[PDB]
Amino acid sequence: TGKIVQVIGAVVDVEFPQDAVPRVYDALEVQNGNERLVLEVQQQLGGGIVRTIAMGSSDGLRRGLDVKDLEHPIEVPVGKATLGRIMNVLGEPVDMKGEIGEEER
Amino acid sequence: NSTEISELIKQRIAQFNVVSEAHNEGTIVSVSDGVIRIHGLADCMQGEMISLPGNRYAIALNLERDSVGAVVMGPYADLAEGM
Amino acid sequence: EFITVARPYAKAAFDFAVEHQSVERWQDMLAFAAEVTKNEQMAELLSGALAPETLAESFIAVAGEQLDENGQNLIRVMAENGRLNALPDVLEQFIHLRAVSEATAEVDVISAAALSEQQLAKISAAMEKRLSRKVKLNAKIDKSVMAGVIIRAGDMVIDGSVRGRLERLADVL
Repeated sequence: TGKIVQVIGAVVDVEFPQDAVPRVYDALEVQNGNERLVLEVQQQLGGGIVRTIAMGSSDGLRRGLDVKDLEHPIEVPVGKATLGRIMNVLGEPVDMKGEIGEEER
Repeated sequence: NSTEISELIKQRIAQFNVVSEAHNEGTIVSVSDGVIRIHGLADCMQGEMISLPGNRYAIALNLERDSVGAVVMGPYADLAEGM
Repeated sequence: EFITVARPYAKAAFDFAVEHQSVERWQDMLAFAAEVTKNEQMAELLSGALAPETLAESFIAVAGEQLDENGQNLIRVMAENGRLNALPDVLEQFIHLRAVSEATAEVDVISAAALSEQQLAKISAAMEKRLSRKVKLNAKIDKSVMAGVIIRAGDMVIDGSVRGRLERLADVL
């Protein structure tokens, strides 16, 4: 839906149609090479531009990549299911065990 | 040529259905860290309260040219361009 | 004021117009754009935070009398940079650049009353010797001069008015 137009280190600028600009804490997704990178939008500039922080390594990002608008903030598993386990900042499991069995995020 | 080109321009601009902002209204064009920039709002006064969608308000502090800079008096992360 | 932002665009437009032998058409194209920049409604649009691409398209539409090379490219490049309000100056610089290559000077003359067309032709031929250009005089009838004439040739000026000599005498005292 949108496209990268700048990459300054950890921050990324993304351009969207003005009728579809994301809100100010939504998550976005980019295919960085072969991996999947999540951006969290921090600011809405004019013209439909949006400034985001990359929840991952920023190297390898070209400007002009397509980005996908997830219409919800970052969400993490929660509750009993998450007790004896190690988790990423994105709520992903980081120990080598299987997926987390949460019912709620 | 001056008068005919000028009135041609008025004709063509009106023909492309552009409409100017009403005084006493504006549109949000930027949102960040609690400060919003508003385009329009020609009759804003320094320190005046302006009403946002919902029942929220902002204080117009910067009456620049081409923009008003205002501070949101509450949770701001719901605001967006074009409101 | 944006002389400094208009210099590159004027130089590029002119240096392109001589590669395609159409300086005379480019001048009037830029003059049309400079006039559209002034309208009260268009000046409202140019201030708003539209996307550069759609704001450029909303400007192409009001001017169809433009080349593919000229409008649909120059206006878009200026829109990407947000420079469209500079158009009234990009025109003047362009004119100036032309007058330089064509070895011309727009000498201005000021007088209390009309000159005899022998005085004025002598002025033309004499300035063309003072300078090294074809001059193009234009006169002004300013009464405060009272007698004599002011010749302005850019930043150079020659003052022969009786008021100038009077107020110089007033400071000789």
